[PDB]
Amino acid sequence: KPSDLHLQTGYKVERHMCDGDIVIFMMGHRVRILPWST
Amino acid sequence: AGVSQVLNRLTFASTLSHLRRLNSPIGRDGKLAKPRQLHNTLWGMVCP
Amino acid sequence: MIYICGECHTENEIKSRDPIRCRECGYRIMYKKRTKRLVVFDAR
Amino acid sequence: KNVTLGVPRLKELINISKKPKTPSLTVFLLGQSARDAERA
Amino acid sequence: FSARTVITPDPNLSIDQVGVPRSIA
Amino acid sequence: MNAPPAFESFLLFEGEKKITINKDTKVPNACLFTINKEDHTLGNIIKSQLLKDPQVLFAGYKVPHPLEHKIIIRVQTTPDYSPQEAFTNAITDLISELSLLEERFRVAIKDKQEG
Amino acid sequence: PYANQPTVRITELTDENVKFIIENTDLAVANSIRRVFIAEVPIIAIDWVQIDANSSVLHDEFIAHRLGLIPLTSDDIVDKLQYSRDCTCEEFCPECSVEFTLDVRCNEDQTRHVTSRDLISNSPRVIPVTSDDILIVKLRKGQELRLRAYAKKGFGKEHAKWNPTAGVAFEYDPDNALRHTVYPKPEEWPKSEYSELDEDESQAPYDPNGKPERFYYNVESCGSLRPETIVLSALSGLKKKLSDLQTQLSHEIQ
Amino acid sequence: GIVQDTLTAVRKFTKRDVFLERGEVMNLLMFLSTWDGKVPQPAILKPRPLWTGKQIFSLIIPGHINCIRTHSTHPDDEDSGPYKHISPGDTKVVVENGELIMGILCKKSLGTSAGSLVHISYLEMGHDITRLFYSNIQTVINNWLLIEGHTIGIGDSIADSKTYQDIQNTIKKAKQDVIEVIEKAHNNELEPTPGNTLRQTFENQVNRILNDARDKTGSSAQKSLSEYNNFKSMVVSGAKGSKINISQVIAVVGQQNVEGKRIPFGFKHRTLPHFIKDDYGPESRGFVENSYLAGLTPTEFFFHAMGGREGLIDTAVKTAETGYIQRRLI
Amino acid sequence: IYTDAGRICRPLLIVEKQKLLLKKRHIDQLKEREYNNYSWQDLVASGVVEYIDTLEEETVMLAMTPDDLQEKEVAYCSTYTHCEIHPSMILGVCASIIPFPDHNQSPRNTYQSAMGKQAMGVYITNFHVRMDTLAHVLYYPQKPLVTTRSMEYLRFRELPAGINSIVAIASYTGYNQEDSVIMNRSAVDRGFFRSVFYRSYKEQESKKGFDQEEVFEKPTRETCQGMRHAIYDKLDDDGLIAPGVRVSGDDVIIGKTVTTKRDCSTFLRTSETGIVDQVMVTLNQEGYKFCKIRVRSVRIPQIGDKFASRHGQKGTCGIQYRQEDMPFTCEGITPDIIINPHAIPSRMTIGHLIECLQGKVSANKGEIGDATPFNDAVNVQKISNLLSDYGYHLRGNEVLYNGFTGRKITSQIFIGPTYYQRLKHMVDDKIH
Amino acid sequence: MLRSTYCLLNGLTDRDLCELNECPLDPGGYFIINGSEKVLIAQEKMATNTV
Amino acid sequence: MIIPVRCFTCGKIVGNKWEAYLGLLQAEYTEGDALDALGLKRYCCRRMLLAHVDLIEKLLNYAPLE
Amino acid sequence: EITPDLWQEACWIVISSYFDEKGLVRQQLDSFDEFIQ
Ligand SMILES: [Zn+2]
Ligand SMILES: [Zn+2]
Repeated sequence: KPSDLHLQTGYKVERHMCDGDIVIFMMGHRVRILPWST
Repeated sequence: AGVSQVLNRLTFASTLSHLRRLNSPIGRDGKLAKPRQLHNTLWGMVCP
Repeated sequence: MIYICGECHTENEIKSRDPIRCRECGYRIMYKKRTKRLVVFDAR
Repeated sequence: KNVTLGVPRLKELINISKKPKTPSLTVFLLGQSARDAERA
Repeated sequence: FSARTVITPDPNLSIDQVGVPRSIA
Repeated sequence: MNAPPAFESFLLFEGEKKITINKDTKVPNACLFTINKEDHTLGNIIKSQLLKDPQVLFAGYKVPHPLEHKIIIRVQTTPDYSPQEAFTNAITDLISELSLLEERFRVAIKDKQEG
Repeated sequence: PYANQPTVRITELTDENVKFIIENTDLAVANSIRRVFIAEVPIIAIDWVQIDANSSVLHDEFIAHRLGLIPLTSDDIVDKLQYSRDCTCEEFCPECSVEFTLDVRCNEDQTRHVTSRDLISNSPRVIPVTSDDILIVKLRKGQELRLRAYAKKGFGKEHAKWNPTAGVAFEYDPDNALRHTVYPKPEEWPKSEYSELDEDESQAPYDPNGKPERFYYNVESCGSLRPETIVLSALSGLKKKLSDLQTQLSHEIQ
Repeated sequence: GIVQDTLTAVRKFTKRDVFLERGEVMNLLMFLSTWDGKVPQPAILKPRPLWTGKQIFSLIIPGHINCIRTHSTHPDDEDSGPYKHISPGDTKVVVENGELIMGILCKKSLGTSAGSLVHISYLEMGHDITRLFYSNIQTVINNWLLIEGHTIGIGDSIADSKTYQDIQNTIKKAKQDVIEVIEKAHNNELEPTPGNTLRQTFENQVNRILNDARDKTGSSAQKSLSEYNNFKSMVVSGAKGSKINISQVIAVVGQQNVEGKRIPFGFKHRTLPHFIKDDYGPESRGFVENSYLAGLTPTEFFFHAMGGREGLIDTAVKTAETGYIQRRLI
Repeated sequence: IYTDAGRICRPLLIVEKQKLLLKKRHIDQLKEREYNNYSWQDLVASGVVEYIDTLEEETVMLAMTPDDLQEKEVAYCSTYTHCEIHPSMILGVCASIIPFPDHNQSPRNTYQSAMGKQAMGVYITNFHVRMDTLAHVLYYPQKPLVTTRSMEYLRFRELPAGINSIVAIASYTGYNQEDSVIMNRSAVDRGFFRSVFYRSYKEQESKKGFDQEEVFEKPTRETCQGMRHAIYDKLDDDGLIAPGVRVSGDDVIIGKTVTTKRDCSTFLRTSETGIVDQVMVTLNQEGYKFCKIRVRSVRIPQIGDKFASRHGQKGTCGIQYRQEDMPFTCEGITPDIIINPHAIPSRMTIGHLIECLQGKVSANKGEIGDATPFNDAVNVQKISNLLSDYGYHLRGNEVLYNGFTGRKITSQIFIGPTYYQRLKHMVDDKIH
Repeated sequence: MLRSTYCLLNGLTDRDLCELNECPLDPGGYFIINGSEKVLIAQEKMATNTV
Repeated sequence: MIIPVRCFTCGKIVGNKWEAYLGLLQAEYTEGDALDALGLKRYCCRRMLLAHVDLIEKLLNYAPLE
Repeated sequence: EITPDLWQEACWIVISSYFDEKGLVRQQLDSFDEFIQ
């Protein structure tokens, strides 16, 4: 989509979970992305 | 049901241990006894 | 398409619309003759 | 005396089972019956 | 809603963090 | 999958600088050198050489997380000496020691082979 | 404030072993030397396998893995090869890699040991350490193994197949004069081979003004790199890591 | 979360002998997140600058907490006599002004409890402050344990010949005492204690003798654990295992019970075909008189499997009943 | 008197009066069991071994050992009528793997009995022709260095399931917290606990109805296409993939079209990036075309994979340090596994420490140690007095150095070779 | 049932068990039913004919 | 299946000592002497030959596919 | 004559001879042979 990629205020971009996101497994944690598979 | 299970082929010991397996039923006779316990009479004849 | 008889190991050209059956052996189990598309391993 | 405790007693309390397995009754003696064992 | 991965220990995280693989993320 | 290629424990990616210096603000004359793609090999010798300077009041290093490949070295000197110079002199004196060690080992070899 | 002046005394030098002693150096320098022996001496090892025929009983990655662990005599070529990421050739070239081939087929009726003497190399100086042979696979009549391989340069920090040592013994202060280890009962403990104690004494008397000096090494070799060359390349590689760090730092201060 | 990993270690870190050097201390201060950049003055300036475990811990402790716990092995005859504020064994904890003055920490002082320095921290200092206090304990202790190391091996499970003779004689006394009780019963000199039976009288008397034997062996073993022993390290900080586990590892596994009673007569009048009919001795009915280091004889092994399957069944039934009760309440 | 079917029984030596009937000549004739035709049945038929069942077993008076039980002493019983052959024949197949099981607590013998059925290994010798779904094959299995005598008959020296690790019981960096272990990354690069994972996919070319015949054919952009999905280019023209191609996630294996043709092609089970191992083509009972395709995936131990000892507690791998980060010995012996000390006490597995001690003696002596349960010719004192002959601390401790800073560790670490199993679980099976 | 008296693998030596691509260590004692290998678990029950 | 190159712990090549180990065991040397004769000193390396099960010798009994 | 101290090897010759003849799935096989015969 070379045409659709422009953003202006009010849009909801659905990004990828990154460092600092808050998830829950009922207590909640801050995501930190680590390099292996667990 | 529960007779005729698929043979377990993860290890050789898993296989050999599947072909020497017993099955105490939990039907009416499992309702009257203590079938989950190790009885004195299992000595030498079932693995404790 | 060359398949390989699983009993006498002779390769034979079984193209589809033909039952799987080894010529001169009549065995009904055939293996598919490893590809020639080259695949690279890192020796790790 | 043998009283039920732990989880079976906890669930016969959480329920109001009118037939507890061991419905005991602790009795305290008031007069001279309390010190003297024969009147007890 | 993740791929139910294993949980291993990590004493270098703060007790309020979770370490998430780059494939779950 | 999520397996980091084995070469990214020692190979800088674009824009990593291999070293950054942050002045530590809790105390005077303290710096915090973050070195990318290093481990205890290069951290521990620099620390133990800094701890040899009489004008270094604190030298320490840490690998923040073992799965990330970087160290932090905190230095704190006396006011008439900056931690940048203490770091530089540590590296220079390590280089000098290993040069000496290399030539001493060449001579010891060439004598053991009864040259 | 300055550099210490270490001294080396070599106790033993064979084709597979250097026993030496470093004196008057920090424990951290001696441990970083040990650490570089293991993990940052470049070596040549097969890192790209392509199997053109494999009828063996071991799958293709089994064989590629075994081939990665055959030590190739990289005595004087590792300083001349390039890391494949430094070289300009597309995938491989005679500047960054060495090409091996294997082409074995069992026609007889006895099992055919495909050993490392069957890995033939295009460059006559880096070869498997065959100068018995390392068994790659065993074949049966009618089975084949035909592959191409490329050996590149790396170090044991990347993969253990580039680790040239096969066991670095390192030890300081044999008779415990520094109490870096506290023995619950000091007499149950076997005396180190470097002790200077008599047979009745079990532990040197505590040294309060002492620091670890005199580190004893024993660097064995996996055959690939001639153990004194392991040590010289470790010293040069440590010094080069430090000097490159010094350049980056001298550039960051200004 | 303060798991066994950094509870045994914090009991060893805060002992009175932990003198850290300058490089070790700087290494540890790299892992304090709440450190103000100031290196404390050494406890020992001359001859060698030499910090202490309690100094670096008092650097971990947040704010200006005040607390007075009492380490697990505190002699109770100490508070009365002299040395009450001196404590020769370093068993009284006094965190005064945010600063460990004396006393070895453990889980009694660092768990969550009444007192429990972490609790007083949560109450007084806050709630993120105690998060930092947890994580700091963990990191600086993990790294000091890189310097110090902890292990468990054989020889931790082995006791000196004095304690072996003590435990063997305790067991032999229990044997001959059950033997004389059995001879009483067999000659009718046993009179039923008021209320239950003569069989239950005999049963209670024997179970009493044998449980006293097991507990005396367990105590006489744990009293011989050296300070250099790592099972003592495990237990006195309450970090891992119970002292009964170590008792069985070192002293005696003891009497095995199936449904509260000794091993049942499962053949006709005997517990196994190896015993004589009507054998009430301790060997016959399930008394394992070997530790796990000496190993169980073939019948002890079986009685132990019998009596340890009850644990496996009790576990499952308890988890089921407990989940039920919890859901009903909730 | 019973001649029923289903009475479980077991053989027992006969003791006439107080002497075994098994004389020395029966043993001399059984030693030469080949080229003699003297077998078990010539021992049964000689009236020297009996089969006793569970209710005939209540009239008998067993002895455990001849050497002790029927010797004159202060009399306990002097009317013994049978004798145990060996008291360790009371254990099953999966509990005959546990070494020194009379030193563990029975919950641990039960846990291990359950986990000896999950250890990978070689499961059968002809796995090269068997297209099971889900086979797991270790690269380099090893027979145990401390082994039961009841394992000679379970064929556990020939299809063994595990590798003798060097295990240090030490708190190293906290990544072995409760049951986790720290693995050597260099050992893992050298082949340690590597595994192969095979999966078979079958599909048949059923022509059930008159129309709507399923057929194997390369779909992609051939002719009369339907709902062709992601990728269909590795198939050969017969719609089957060929052995030796690398298949990735959501990649097509069998090109089946159910005829204006719909596609019902077979894809890999939600990602794994294996290599197609074997493609066999045949006909089922109905005479329809039938195809089984086995793909192969190598599995190198990772941060999630679960490993367990023979003494019943299993743990993930917390972290993997390379060889230079591991605590070394004054010989350069870095452990393969570092396990947590605070696991051992709570589980009564002294058998784990005795297995390490006996395994150290066996690796140095050049033997393979006897962990048979009720031995009495194997103490811990006898193992220690042999370990102190190869120049080690008699209790298996060893001065380890810190791999990060090079400094000795103040307390001596307990290290030695223990047989470890790679449990079938791992983590490649959850992230796909 | 495999390797029972009526199987084709009953007395075969370990060589001719390998010429059929069968493992000489495979214990037998299972059925090959529609490709699957089935084990008949031994079901225990109360003894008949006794009071 | 087949002898590993490279002792797992230390990295010393044991993969050319299997046929020598077998040849020295059939010439009646105890295993502790066969392992000292191949120069395997550390017990980490001696368990690589001591505890190896040669399964490629049993997989070479099944005839190849071709 | 009797076996006094050679027991622990006599013990295991008698067990080896058991498992040489029977094996470990002997109950399965003997049961099916009885059925089918
Ligand atoms: Zn033919
Ligand atoms: Zn080794």
